[PDB]
Amino acid sequence: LVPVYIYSPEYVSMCDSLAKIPKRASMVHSLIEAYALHKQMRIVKPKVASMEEMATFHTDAYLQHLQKVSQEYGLGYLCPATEGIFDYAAAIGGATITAAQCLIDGMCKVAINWSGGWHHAKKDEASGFCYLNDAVLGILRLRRKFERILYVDLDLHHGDGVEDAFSFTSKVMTVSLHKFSPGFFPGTGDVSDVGLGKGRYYSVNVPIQDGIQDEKYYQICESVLKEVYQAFNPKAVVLQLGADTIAGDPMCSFNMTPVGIGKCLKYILQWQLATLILGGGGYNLANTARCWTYLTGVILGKTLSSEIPDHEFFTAYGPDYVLEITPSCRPDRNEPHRIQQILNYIKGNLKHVVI
Ligand SMILES: CN(C)c1ccc(C(=O)NCCCCCCC(=O)NO)cc1
Ligand SMILES: [K+]
Ligand SMILES: [K+]
Ligand SMILES: [Mn+2]
Repeated sequence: LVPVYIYSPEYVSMCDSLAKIPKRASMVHSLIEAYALHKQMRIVKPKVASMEEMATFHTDAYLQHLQKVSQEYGLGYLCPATEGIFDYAAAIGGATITAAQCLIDGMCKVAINWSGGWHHAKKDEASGFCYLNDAVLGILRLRRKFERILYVDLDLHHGDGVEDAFSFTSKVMTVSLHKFSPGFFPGTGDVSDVGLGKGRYYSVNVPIQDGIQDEKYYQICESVLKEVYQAFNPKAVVLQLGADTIAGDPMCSFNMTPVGIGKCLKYILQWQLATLILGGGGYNLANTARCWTYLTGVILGKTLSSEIPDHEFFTAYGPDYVLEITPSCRPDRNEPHRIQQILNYIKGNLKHVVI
């Protein structure tokens, strides 16, 4: 059946308020609409997460504080307590939950929430602009139906909050590809990070250096997810597709285009598992929309016109007004020997995973 697209006017207005990515949610949706892709999906209005829904992961003390400061726990430079942040958080939490529920009822095989992917938040602390971990909330919901969940995080940053939540269990494997460099947030996720306790070997991390491009990135991601699929035999997938890897992002780290990320998405989609799709970082707002629109076409098996259609944010796509993103000339700092070393470490780790 058709992919579920989580959307409502009210939800977009709320997400548009997020101080770090103002109007991004509108840019993404309206570009998707301009390409007419919403006509090929099923539109589902997200529900707002309740206190008890949020507490399936977050502590009651954290949530009540979140609510309080919202009225007027890690809430500093990166997570300042501004007005209404509790409600924005509940909205995005509720949207990802709703996408998880759609997948449970076999309503669809793919459900999309581009405004989710808040991977840094911990049970009792905001972190890295994330005030609530919607991905954790969605994974926990999927656990009602699906015995083993694979979480793949292709954001520029290590998916630490989701990894930490599931660090001690073998029911959820987390796989993050990310920049790993001294001084680079959040600082965790070296290849030696494999989880803890009964969850040992059920976290995978691929530390990557600046300048990686589509070919090498896909080679890495394919080699890893092939071994992971073979060992772990997931029954459902949650996929975080933060677009702060894309050439032209203020993070100025990776040198990806949406085509490379699309090949990673295609590879996952061929498994034909229930797959919950999330956004994440993405700070060149027009490139982020270009990326997730392209990825939405990949999901629908549609090839999109190169020319950006006229729509509300048309002027954001000047001077060239095309959907494709050109790589920068920044050096690729990934030595082939080091990448091979990393992949061999992971190959080894995954031999312990036996279902
Ligand atoms: C000089 N100075 C005072 C500072 C230096 C570095 C940071 C920083 O990197 N902070 C981390 C920003 C959060 C990054 C995570 C966002 C994301 O895209 N996650 O996926 C801040 C201030
Ligand atoms: K990541
Ligand atoms: K785990
Ligand atoms: Mn990021």
